[PDB]
Order: sequence, then structure tokens, then C-alpha cells
Amino acid sequence: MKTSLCNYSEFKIYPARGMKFVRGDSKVFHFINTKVESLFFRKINPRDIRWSMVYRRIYKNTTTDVSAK
Amino acid sequence: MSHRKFEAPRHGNLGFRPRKRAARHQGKVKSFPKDDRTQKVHLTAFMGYKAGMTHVVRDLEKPGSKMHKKEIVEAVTIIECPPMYIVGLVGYVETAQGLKTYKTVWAQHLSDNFRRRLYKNWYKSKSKKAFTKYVKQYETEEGKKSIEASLQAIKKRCSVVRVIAHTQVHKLKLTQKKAHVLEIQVNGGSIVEKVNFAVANFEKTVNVTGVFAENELIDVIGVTKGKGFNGVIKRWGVRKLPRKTHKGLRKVACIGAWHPSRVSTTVPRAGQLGYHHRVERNKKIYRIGQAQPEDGKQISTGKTEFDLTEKTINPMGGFAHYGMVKHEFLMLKGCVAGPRKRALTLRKSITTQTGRAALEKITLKFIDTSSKFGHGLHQTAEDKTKYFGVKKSRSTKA
Amino acid sequence: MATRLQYENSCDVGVFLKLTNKYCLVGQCGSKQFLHTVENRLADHIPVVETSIAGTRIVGRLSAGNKNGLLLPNTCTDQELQQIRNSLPDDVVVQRIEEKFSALGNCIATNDYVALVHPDIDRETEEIIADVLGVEVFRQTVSGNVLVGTYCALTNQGALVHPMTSIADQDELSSLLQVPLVAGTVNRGNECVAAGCVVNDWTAIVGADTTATEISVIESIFAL
Amino acid sequence: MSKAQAVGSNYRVSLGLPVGAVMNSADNSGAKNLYVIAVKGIKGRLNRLPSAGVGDMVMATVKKGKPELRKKVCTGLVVRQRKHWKRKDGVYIYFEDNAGVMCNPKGEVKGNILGPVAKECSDLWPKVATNAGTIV
RNA sequence: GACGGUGGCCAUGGAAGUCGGUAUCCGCUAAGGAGUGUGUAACAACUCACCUGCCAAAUGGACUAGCCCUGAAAAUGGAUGA
RNA sequence: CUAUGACUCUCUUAAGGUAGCCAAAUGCCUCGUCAUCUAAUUAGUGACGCGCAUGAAUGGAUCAAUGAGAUUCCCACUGUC
RNA sequence: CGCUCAUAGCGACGCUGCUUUUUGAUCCUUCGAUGUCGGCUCUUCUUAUCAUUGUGAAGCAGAAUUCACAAAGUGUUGGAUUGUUCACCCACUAACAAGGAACGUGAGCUGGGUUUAGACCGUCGUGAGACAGGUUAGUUUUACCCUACUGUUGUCAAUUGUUUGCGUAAUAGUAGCAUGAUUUAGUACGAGAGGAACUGUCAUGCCGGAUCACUGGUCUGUAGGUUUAUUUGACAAAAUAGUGACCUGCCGCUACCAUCCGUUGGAUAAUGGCUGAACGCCUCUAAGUCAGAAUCCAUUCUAGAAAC
Repeated sequence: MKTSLCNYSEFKIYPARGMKFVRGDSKVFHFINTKVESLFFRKINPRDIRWSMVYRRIYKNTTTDVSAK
Repeated sequence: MSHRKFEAPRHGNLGFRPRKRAARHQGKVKSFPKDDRTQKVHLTAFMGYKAGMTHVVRDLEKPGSKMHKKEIVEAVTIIECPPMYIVGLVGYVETAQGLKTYKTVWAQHLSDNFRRRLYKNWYKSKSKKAFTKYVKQYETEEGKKSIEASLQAIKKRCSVVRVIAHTQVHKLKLTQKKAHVLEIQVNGGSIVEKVNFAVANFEKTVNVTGVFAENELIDVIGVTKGKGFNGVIKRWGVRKLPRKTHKGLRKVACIGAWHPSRVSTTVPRAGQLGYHHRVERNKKIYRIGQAQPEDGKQISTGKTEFDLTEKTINPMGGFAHYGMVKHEFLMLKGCVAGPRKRALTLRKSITTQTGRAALEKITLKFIDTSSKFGHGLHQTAEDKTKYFGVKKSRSTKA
Repeated sequence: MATRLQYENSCDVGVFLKLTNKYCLVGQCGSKQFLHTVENRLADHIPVVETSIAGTRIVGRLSAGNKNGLLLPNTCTDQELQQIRNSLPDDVVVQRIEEKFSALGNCIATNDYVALVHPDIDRETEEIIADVLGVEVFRQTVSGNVLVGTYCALTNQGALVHPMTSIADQDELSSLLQVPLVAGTVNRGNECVAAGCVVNDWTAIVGADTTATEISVIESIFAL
Repeated sequence: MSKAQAVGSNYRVSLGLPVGAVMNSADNSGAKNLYVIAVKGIKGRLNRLPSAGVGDMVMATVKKGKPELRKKVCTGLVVRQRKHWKRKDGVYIYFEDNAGVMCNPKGEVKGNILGPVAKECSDLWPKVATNAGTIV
């Protein structure tokens, strides 16, 4: 029903879908993708294959509304 | 030897055993619900077309069942259901070895379905041009008499009847210059009524809404996804040598044994795993979809409450490749037989089930229109995706 | 007076059921009879919610507070919250606690004027909790354990704790709380006392597994 | 064992933690490990392991731990799974982490439970819920 | 209808036909074991042997021995040859 | 009574198993008895030894290194799940 | 014996059978060569029925157990050790019943035993050597023929109309089974100890039929991202390394590594009754009839005939 956010990402988790991750830190993570969970595991804030919008956000190439987010 | 295990439960079922390439390209069943209904309101069958699957969050309807009002997701098979154009009435008469074709009657206004089964046919060809030689109804006044004669006779003489209907697949996304013909046996009331009203309906065009109500279970039919010939492994769900040191095969070991001193039917073997019939039952039906006159889209959202937007059930990008719903459709409960772009068929329940979690009301909440590395959700991925590109992007991929 | 109630034929009446000075919560269990009974007991007194907390049968061990505020973790949906709010009076604050680091109820025993916290809950979180109720929060365990509200049946009129509690801590717990702590158990020596009996000042609920003496003892404790 | 608790087999499922696999104690018993001999309930078939759940009550043994517990048969309850599963909600939960918690056949679990417990397990098992450090 | 001596003597101090041991007789009658069980504290109460009222011509039994049945269960689908 | 047999009688054939070793690549019975290792072990190892039928260049016992040799367990290994 | 009481449950001495799942006896068959033992795989069948369906006995109050009929419809497990069926333990389960099919199943596997050569011991042998003793290492060939099966065309190599469509439905197969928690109910029952069922609901185990909306899996999308080495003067952008590696990866297939779907009527067996004789009473039986199985046969589903 209701949307939420990924908590490793600026892009929302659409309604239903996705996968959680409860690490043993007593702190839940949600996840959109396998790509991003892998990224999380790696421990590099999504800036390493340049499709992903987080990279776009920070360096600000050809983005006005993604960069301000 | 005893066996000695116990289990070996017959890997498979012998109730689908001939497991060959099915007769009809369409969904087809040689069985119907019986007589205890009104009349033309109860047409029994219908024919749809598959167009993929989505998921829908709704609430449960069961007390003591992780809350009767708590949300759960479920999949759904959405299926473009164009309205059909009945055209022949056909009278079966009951006899010493079942029922037989006494004699049909056909409508005078239309005879293009006949034609449609013709261009794709013949090889010498004497009668393609436009004519016939398996006997069909022409003529205004002289054929009228014949029709009249037929109608009375069938009405008087024994046993129940069906209507030659067919789909309108030209107006569907997939192009086909032949359409799919079907019987929808008519139940209830009395034979006089039944025979009569078919004639009236020839010109008229039935709707899926005409057959089913939004909380009614289905007797669903189709023809299974045509994988093609493959061996005994995933044709029957057998086992293998998981640590692997064998010069034979993936294929199984004994096929009967020196037992009746020959090999039996009852042994899983190398054949094919696709176009088969079958029938799955008791499908809830969650939402009958409305027709779309190329203007509005609230009609294919459903509610505006809990839906809380205006969208078609079709995805953000939509269907450029696959069966695109522009018509009446059907949200069932998840999974139907047959691939994503197939000619299904529907019947109402043979035994119309009156149970709880079957007869009770269903009310949807969220119907989703998502996608991944490709598009997204409706207006949200439509905002951020378009600033980057000038022509390559138009949330279409077209 | 005290009544000996079951739930799913069990002794535990602080997992499915919650009961404080006011506001009773029960999760929609398969058995309706047991739901009805509570309602009957608390007729034109305390409204039962009949709402599965966090969409689940667990209630007493996933919620804290009494009748100034009422606590709920982040696991609960907005919808869930709303229903709860509707069920109870709209004088009390029912509010979701951000940044989940524990299952509340097992770590938040409380009274009308202070509260006993985990401790090990984060500072910000603690502050939020304090705000929601209005009452104070005091960082102290129960000897051996770290879960308080499970091993301390905390109300104004009396407080039950298992015998494993030490002498000094108990002495200073009592001082802190301004109500004495009494050594004792329920359900023939069950370690989890608070799940065994849920305590309201006017009527005290308990499992069926207690003996005749134990029940009497508990009655005497809570001034009934 | 009990058997009268609390409630059902608890709706949809996904097993995965099979026989053989060692999982964490997540408890103040002197054991660190719980090796699973077998799982209660799983009737099975030809060469299928009686696979454990996230609640499904389990026969165990402390492979490594306190040598007053070491060796013997043990029992417990499985508490988190290394592999994911879909829920009643239509949502997936995931730990790389995996663990049980030592218990008697009675239903009683000894003391406290360290780190996040499954919601399903809690629902099933009241004792677990009672001394739950965190429930997801 | 199925009694009197009679609650037979014993054990009991209740076992009074009938938890139960041993003797197991006589009266009177159409007939009635010092009693066939049910029941009861044991009795009482009921029933059985035993007799008679009515109805009204066959009845009862212990065996033999024809056919049949039971006994008589096992592995591809099956055998008076059909 | 010894565990065993130094011993004394006696017979066979000259003697009658010392050091050691052991259910051993040598133990029928035998899945020996005990301890251990395993949730569970006709397996492994360490003990016991009238040993069906061990034993001193027919070489006895030991053993570092060595080993495409033989076996057990643990750890890295999870499509040899 | 079972207190008492032969047959609730057992059953002496004793007696009659059946079986071919033990092993012998035999030597008909085969030495122009049926590949011997086990395990895996997979079906089939038998019932001498362990579970479940329905029934009846009990020393059956409840609980659990025991005994028996109908019935083989559906189940009949995970492991240590053993070459091993056999054996013996641990653990689950409603239960983990016995069997058969050339001691089912080697051009299906494996070769752990047994089966040659080499070789170690121990006992035996003057010795060459022996061992239903122990130990160790030891090439498992062939289907491109007929049949049988599986699916796939095609045909009455015209039955004496073409041509197709929409149909029928004989024949055959046939599928779902089993549990738990709760409701009943802490009720019935029981002095207490304890402690049910019909019925309702939510689930679960295995079985089957589909599907891919989610999640995961996979990647010649040689789709992007990264980087090793070499080559192309450099950047650039490419090539090779038989897809260079690595990350990510739609579409597509696919996972109890996910999702959905698995019906109702008659006919009975056992058995429990009715009315009611033979046998003035009696008796479920004889005439007759009622109720009644996970059973049978239909409905369902598959296929669709030298059948319409």
C-alpha cells in the first residue's frame, strides 16, 4: 500500500517488492535491489557503477532535480 | 526386492498422462455446469486473452487469520477480455450415444467469420474468392424460411444448446485475420427461451461483465506454455547422482525391470512439456476491468480511494512488445495456464462453490505499475528520467 | 480479588494481553472466547482494542506506557497506529518511537510518575520515550537480566520481582521508584513473572498455572 | 513439546536451515553453538532433510560450548535464517545471520535472547517473545 | 401358582437358597431343588427348574451322510480351455 | 586359588616363549572388555591380554624425516547440499 | 493363566494346513558363456493392514493400549556404524508393516564386497604351495537392428465425395492424501490422577497441475561499469587471452532459494437397524428393506477410436 525509502538510497522503495536486511545491530535496513545491497555490503555509498542515481546526485552531471535531492 | 523406499509416489500424475501437444490453440473444455439458473444472463463460458501479471495489495477476508483486516500482497493474472460476437445458434439433441449436431442456424447480418477461416486455408482452391462448400446461410427472404424451420424444430426436439461466439482479435493489439470461435453452452430456465433468444443476440455483442460478477470464482482453461520436447527430469520431477560419477545419463535407471518382461506406460520418459490442456478452478476474480475509449484512465485504476491516483493497470512504460489492454479485462487470483500472449478460455464453476474465502466479498487496495532497470512507477520515475535525455527517453522506449 | 485466565490454553497472559491503569490491548487471536471474556470483565470501564499489534498476536511484550502516554516501536504501520488511536480515548498520546533498537515492553516498565528503562537504549530514543509519557526515565537493569517489564511487574500499588534479584539493587530500586519491590513468582516458579500476571490497580489478571497461595500473596502485594 | 502453543504452525513459511548446519546460541546458556540433529514435525520423504524454519522446534546439540552441556542431545528453537523468506505481508526478511535459542521441550526458554528475533517465532512461542531483546 | 417346617445346620453374632463350607430331609400339594441366575450389605424383590390356565396337532433330541457354505492368504491381467 | 607361571612331577622330540608387542596388514569366537572420540560409531585411538593362531635377522620393539601407499578425526570446503 | 472366570487377551501336552519372503534336499533347464552380491534410480504388483477411512470386541469409565472385519484408496522418513540385505543404536513422524517382480532393476550406474594375476601377515605345508582367514592394489565394452515405452509426422499407401470449421464421446487413463493448533473444552468422563469426540476455523507436511507480479538464481544482451597482460606511436577507441578476469545486469528460462490452483453424486463391503418368517415365540434374512468405507462407479480432469 504505502511507499517507504531504501535507507541505503535516495530512491524510494515502491509499494511491496524489495527485500529487508536485519544485520544483528538491532537495526533494520530495507533494500530495493541486489545491486544496492551488494553496494551496502561493500560499504561504499552508491558511487561506483554510473547508472545508479546516487552518483549523479553528488557530482552533478546533467541533473538539476536529482542533485538537489 | 521389497522396493525398498517408500516413497516412490509415482513421480507425476497419470491423470495428465498422454501429455501431448493439445488439440486446440485456444482454451477448450468439453464439459459445462448444469441447469439451475435464469437464462441468457447465465452464458457459462467466455473467452479472454492473457496479458501478463501484476500484484495487488488488499486485505484478507478471514477472521483469526493474521487479522481479517490486515493487508497482504498477492499476484494477479490480468487478461484482455474483448467483447464477443455471437453468430450461430447450435442445437444439440440427446441420443443413444451422447449428443449430436442436429442442425445449426446462423445470422444473416454477418458471415465474415466464415471468410476469416478461408484466406489461411485451401490449396487447389475453387471457392476462396468468397463462396462455400460445407453449407452456410445466405439469402434474405428464402433462407429466412429455412432458418424459421430450423429454429422451431430444435426448440421442440430434445436437449440443450450453445452459441457459436467468437472474439474480436483485429481490434486487439496482436493482429490476426482469423478470430477464435467458441461455444458458450446456455443453462437455466427452459429450452424454448434458450433457443429463442440466441437469434435475438446474433447482432448483439456479449461482454465479460455479461457473464461474470466481480466476486465470482472461475473454471479457468488454457493451453500450457510451449517449452518443447525435453527429457525425463523436469517432465516428471525425478532425482539424479548429485556427487556425479556416471557414464550414462541425466535420464533415469530402470524402466519397468524384467518384471512383466516388457516396459510399461507407467514409467517417466522423454517427451514434451508445453501445449497441454488442463483446467484450474475456484479463481476468486478480484476485479472486472472496464473498457477504455482512448480518453479516460480512472476506469482502469479501479477505485480512487486507496488507489489514490489515476492510472491504467498497464505499466509505466506500458506494453509496446506484449498484449496491451485497451479493452475490458479481468483481474483474477494469481496464475492462469498458458503464456503471456495466449488465447485462454473461461467457464463459470461447474460446482458453484458457496464457501467462505470463495463466495465472500473482495475489495482491493493498491494495484501496482512498477518496473526495474527499464522504467519504474507511473509519475515518479516519469519525473526524474526525462531531464537527462532529449529523444532517447520518453518513458516509452519507442 | 484476582481471576485466573488463559490464552490459547496457556499460562501466559502478558504476551497476547496488555493491561495497565487504563487501556487494554488484545491481538485478534483465532480464539474469540478469550477476547470476549476480557471485554466482559472490563465493561464500561476499560475499552479493549481487539487489534493485532504490529499486525501480530504479540501485544503485551511489544508495547509500554500506562495512561499518561502509550508507547509503540517503529515496526507498527501508520494504519495500525491509527486503529489503536481510534480504539482508545484520544486524551492519551499514542506515538511511534523512531530508530528501533529493542522490543518495547520487555525493556520499559513504568509508573504514573517515573519509568524503569532498559538500559542500553540510545539517548535520543530514551528522550523520545520520556517526552511521550511525560514521566521520568531511570537507567537500571534487574540483577542478572537486562529486560525490565518482563522480570518486574511494575505498578503503583505494588511491584513483583523474581527471587534472583539482589539485596542492594532491590533496596535502591524501591527507593528510586517510591514503591517497594517484593521477591516472588507466578506459574509454579516461572522465571518470567510479568507475562504471568498483568496488573491493573482495580483488578489483577494472572495465568491458570499459579497455586492458591501464590495468588493470595500477589493479591496482598497490589492492595486488592 | 508442548504441544499446546501458541498458535498454529504459523502461516506461510520458508525452511532452509537444514540438518547438519550449526547456528548461533543467542542466549545466556554457556553454549555458543547449536548444531541441528533434526527438526520436529518434518515427516519428509526419500532423501530429503527435515529442514528447519524460523520457529519450527528443533532437536539440537551444542557442538561447542559449556562442557556441562557439551555432547548429549539438546533442543531449542530456531530464531533467524541465513536465507530470506516471503511473509504473509508479501515482504521479504533477510539475515546473513542465523541462530537458534536453547530451550526445554516444555516450551520454556532459559533467560534472555540476544539480538533480533523473528516476529513469526515470537507469535508462535510466547516465552521467546517474553524475553525478546528485539523483534522484527 | 412356584409353599410350610425354615432364617436348615455352620461360618455368623449380617450372609436370611444365591461371598462361602458340608449335609441336602420331611410335610403338603396340581406343583414347588434346603434352590438357575438377576438383584441385594445378606435378605426383600424378580426369575429358573417344577407344575397348572387357555390356544389346539404334532413335538423333541443325538447322530450318520449328499450337495452348499466357513475354514479357503501372495505377488504382470486371467482362466471348467473361452 | 594368585593375574601370570619362576617352580616340582611327568610324557612327548631338544627345549617349552625371556625381552618386548597386541583383537595390530597377526583375534575364530568378535560388533571381545573398559575408557575416549560421535546426538548416535560392526569404524578410529588409548588401555586390558592362557594370544582360535604374537614374538626376536623366518628379525623383535621404537621412530625424525620421507611417501601419486593404508586408515580416523578436525579445520579451510555447502551443486563432491 | 488371566484375582475370581478355558476362549477379553493368551494358550499346554497334542493335532491339521497354507506359504515360498529362510536354508537345505534335488540336478530338469543352461558350461554353441542368462555378467555373480549389495547400494542408488524407478515403476509395478501382493497382502500375511504399521498408519489413515469406516466398523465391531475388550480385563473400553476417560486417557492411552490390545483384539478382530471391510479394505492395498494414500502414506511407509532423516542419520551414525557395517561391502551388506541382515544387524544395532540416535532423531522425527499418524506410521516409520512384511513381501513379490530372473534372490525386480550392470548395452541404467557404481565396483564397496565377491572375481585372476602383484604383494604383507598369521595358521598349515620338507617344499612348490593352501586358507567358506585377515590385509592391500586391481582396464565394468557394444543399440546406428526388431520389438516394448515416450512423445512427433503421417495414413483408412481410400472406408469407395472434395474442403474445411464447430462439435460429440465410445475406449482408455484419473489425484490429491495426511497432520497439528485452536473452537468445542479444561467441557463430557473421572473420588482424584488425569482427560476425549462430532462440529466450526486457521494453518502445516508430503502428492499433483500451472505461473513468474515479488525475491532469489543464472547471462553471448559478449547490455553497461571496472581492471590485468599484449597489440594498434600517444591519448582515443578497439582487438586478442577460444566469453581475459571482476561488479552490475533487463528480456528469457527457473526455485518450497517464490506465487497461485486441486470438486460433487450414486452404488455398495464390512458392519448397525427395520418390518418379518421358515421355527404360533424368536431372529438384520430367508422374501423384502433401511443406514453405511480413504472402497467401487459416475461428475471432474487427460487423451480422442478403420467411431459419429
